[PDB]
Amino acid sequence: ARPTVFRWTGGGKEVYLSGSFNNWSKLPLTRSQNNFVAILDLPEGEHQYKFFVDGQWTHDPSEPIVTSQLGTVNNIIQVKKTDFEVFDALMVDSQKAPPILPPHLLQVILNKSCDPALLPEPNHVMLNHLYALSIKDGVMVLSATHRYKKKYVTTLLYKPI
Amino acid sequence: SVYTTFMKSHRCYDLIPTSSKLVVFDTSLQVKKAFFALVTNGVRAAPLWDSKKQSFVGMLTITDFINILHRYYKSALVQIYELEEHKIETWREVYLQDSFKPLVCISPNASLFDAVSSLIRNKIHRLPVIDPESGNTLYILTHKRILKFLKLFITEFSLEELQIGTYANIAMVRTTTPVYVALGIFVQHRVSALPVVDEKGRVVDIYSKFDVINLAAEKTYNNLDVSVTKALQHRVLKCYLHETLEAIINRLVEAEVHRLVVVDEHDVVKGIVSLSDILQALV
Amino acid sequence: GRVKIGHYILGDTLGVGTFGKVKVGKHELTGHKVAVKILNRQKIRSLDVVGKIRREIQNLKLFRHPHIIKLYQVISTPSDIFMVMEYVSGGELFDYICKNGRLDEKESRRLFQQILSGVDYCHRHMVVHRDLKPENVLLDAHMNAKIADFGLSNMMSDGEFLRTSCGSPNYAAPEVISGRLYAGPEVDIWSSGVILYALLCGTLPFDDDHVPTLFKKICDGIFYTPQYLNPSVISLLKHMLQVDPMKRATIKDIREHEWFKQDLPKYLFPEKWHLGIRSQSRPNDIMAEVCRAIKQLDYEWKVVNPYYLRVRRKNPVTSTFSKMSLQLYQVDSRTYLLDFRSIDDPGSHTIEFFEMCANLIKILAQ
Ligand SMILES: COc1nc(N(C)C)ccc1-c1cc2c(C(=O)O[C@@H]3O[C@H](C(=O)O)[C@@H](O)[C@H](O)[C@H]3O)c[nH]c2cc1Cl
Ligand SMILES: Nc1ncnc2c1ncn2[C@@H]1O[C@H](COP(=O)(O)OP(=O)(O)O)[C@@H](O)[C@H]1O
Ligand SMILES: Nc1ncnc2c1ncn2[C@@H]1O[C@H](COP(=O)(O)O)[C@@H](O)[C@H]1O
Ligand SMILES: Nc1ncnc2c1ncn2[C@@H]1O[C@H](COP(=O)(O)O)[C@@H](O)[C@H]1O
Ligand SMILES: [Cl-]
Ligand SMILES: [Cl-]
Ligand SMILES: [Cl-]
Ligand SMILES: [Cl-]
Repeated sequence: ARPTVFRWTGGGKEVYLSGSFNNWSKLPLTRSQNNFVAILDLPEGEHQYKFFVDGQWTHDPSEPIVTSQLGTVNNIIQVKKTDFEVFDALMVDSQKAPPILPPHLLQVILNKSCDPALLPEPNHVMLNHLYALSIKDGVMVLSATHRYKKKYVTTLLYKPI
Repeated sequence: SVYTTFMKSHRCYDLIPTSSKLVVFDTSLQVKKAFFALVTNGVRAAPLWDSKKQSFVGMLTITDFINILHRYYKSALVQIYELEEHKIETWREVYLQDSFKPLVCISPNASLFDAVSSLIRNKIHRLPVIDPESGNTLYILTHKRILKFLKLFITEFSLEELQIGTYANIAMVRTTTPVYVALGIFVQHRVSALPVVDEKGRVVDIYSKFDVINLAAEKTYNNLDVSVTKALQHRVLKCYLHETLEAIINRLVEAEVHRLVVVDEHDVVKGIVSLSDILQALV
Repeated sequence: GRVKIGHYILGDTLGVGTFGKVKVGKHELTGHKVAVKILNRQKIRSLDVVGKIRREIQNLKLFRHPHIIKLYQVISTPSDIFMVMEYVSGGELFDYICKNGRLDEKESRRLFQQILSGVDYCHRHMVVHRDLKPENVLLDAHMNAKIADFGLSNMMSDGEFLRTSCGSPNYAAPEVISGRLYAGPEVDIWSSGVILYALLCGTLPFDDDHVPTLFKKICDGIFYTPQYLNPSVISLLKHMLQVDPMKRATIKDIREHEWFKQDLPKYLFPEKWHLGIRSQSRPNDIMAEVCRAIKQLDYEWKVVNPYYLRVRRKNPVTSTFSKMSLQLYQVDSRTYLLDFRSIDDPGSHTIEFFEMCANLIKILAQ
């Protein structure tokens, strides 16, 4: 049902994949370079598998194993629902001196006839940054440009100190 | 009902410009500094932020300046001591004593019809557009702007006959009328502009609430003894009753004025048609 | 015994991308050819790029431009992630320029318009494809440009800059080779300028075996203009290859340029303040001064870099949390300024931010 990648990372003249999912029949793996692969649809559940690398039976030591009552050592695979969906798989996967001032922040829209209510369109980079006027007569003037949806608003607050 | 439905559809956000400037005053700010800031920033109205209340309490406009000036003026020989040393809250406590008024505002998502009705319902010209999710004031909706967008849709898709506006008990001033007297009329009548009349009933000029900021700008507010004409020396569209409402709306936006004066065949005042009335009729 | 993903049979490796091999895929029934980028889940988490890939997939899935490689689907397996994309036969634009010489004015102009149309589409969608080179510009059967490696791309976020020096030194902007902060689009314009030079000349404007002299040449902005070059394009190359990002061309400046405008197809385009407070003290003294003042106001915080602070405040009225970011930058060889940035989440958020700043400014220098 869900596609599963089976990759053997080693050398070999002939490599086969035996598993519970194919009644332990020897399936041949195609080689690119030092990797032997096969992608196959698997029913979400528990599956045991082994490799037949050049006349010898083995498991991938880096992959999870299962030792049996009879001493058989096969690799094990738990096919999850989260493994099949991109963003579910990516969510589960995630578990000096000061910088020089960018010249962009020195480019104000307040300083740069027409309407005084209207201002030029700002560069995204200078949005949410606080700008201020020199405290003249014990009153501070603070300003910042913010965007509401597709429009921008430069609010300036006249606040005493 | 044709234009009425159009307003009930379009959101307030559609009228907010791409890049706007908003001036906000903290109530603790000295009121003289506040009016001078309106002038320097080129803004006609500015919302007020109460630091202790952590919310927008109201708005400072030119009416506030007209109210302080008339209420507290003594003469050109004495300073308007209060205007000089009074905070916005100190004055708003006096101005709105027992008669208290809360903040009237609109959401950007709310319709144009919701905003037009809210202007007439509360008897206001400046409406702040506040986003509820952020609590931030974005734009200040004016009659001039709403009637501008509706004029674009009117083009793409008589005055005596329809009878729109106030034509009786009109508040007017003479050429010689002092500024202080005019300010008093603006207070008692609660009107945006006073038409300047000659020796005879004929209209020569118009002194508006706007022309009062020139006193703040030129720092000439301490002398209100000067005539209305003397004050208007720092810088007149008339319509008749035999003109169509669509042509009256067209003439208004073509010059971008807040009202048209109804003059007779001999240039004498008969009534007034304001942007408040046009938008009331189209609701 | 054929390797299959989707219904496409995986074949020859086209190349090795930013985070994995890219192999051809030919459909079982139709014979339709696709390019498949193989991302090993365990390898992408090793060089912690799980977030980078998540974003890369998110962007490329909603893009649709005739000169940007389409990402058809992402097939996920327990072991690996398979990105199925559109295949182009023409291969690298670089190899084309190698085999055949420089492209003629008409040919170069056509291809440049197509490349820039895509670079624009990216920027319009707040995506800046760093590492823009002829090696990453693929050609189809009909000689159409196709932008392809979005491995080193990044998002353009309101109020933030990028630091990562990404592309090939020859195509990298001076600020990128200087490891300085950038907005994003300007560094793509520089790269596009180099691509334009490569198209017209068949060589690189900035190239030297001696790496230090190459880096000097880039930062000096001096490059050779062969005699065959039309002064109007020399004009455009001069505007695009400006060492000063503020003096450098924008897509609009290019769109308006007379050389670019020529034969341009319709289908391509759809038409007394101061920053913060500056203190001449030692950088760490400023950091001690701010921290002692932030706690004095009873504000919470988290120290990111030794010059980056993520501060929070509890509103005594609205009972809402208001957060801002503080960053110290170096202005002169003598002065340093502290920058205040509001971070997006009752009363006004914007005004609450001003009051937060104002308080700290009152207890500080210039
Ligand atoms: C034999 O494999 C294949 N053959 C195919 N054909 C056409 C016969 C088709 C697809 C694959 C394939 C390859 C890989 C893969 C891979 O090649 O990884 C590399 O492994 C190398 C190594 O371990 O030596 C490192 O050097 C190096 O960086 C690293 O990309 C990772 N996950 C994969 C999943 C599949 Cl389905
Ligand atoms: N949103 C508001 N809430 C409460 N009062 C307001 C609001 N906006 C303005 N005011 C008040 O309305 C009165 C009249 O103002 P206004 O009509 O806006 O004057 P102007 O003609 O200069 O635009 C003033 O006293 C002002 O304080
Ligand atoms: N000079 C005036 N005299 C009487 N009413 C007026 C005058 N000017 C405006 N009005 C009325 O006041 C209301 C609000 O208009 P306005 O304040 O001019 O925007 C409307 O009903 C107008 O008709
Ligand atoms: N009916 C009118 N005709 C001509 N100018 C007018 C009229 N009403 C107001 N004004 C002018 O409009 C300005 C006042 O602005 P406002 O109150 O915004 O309309 C002044 O310059 C007045 O002279
Ligand atoms: Cl490669
Ligand atoms: Cl083939
Ligand atoms: Cl093709
Ligand atoms: Cl080349």
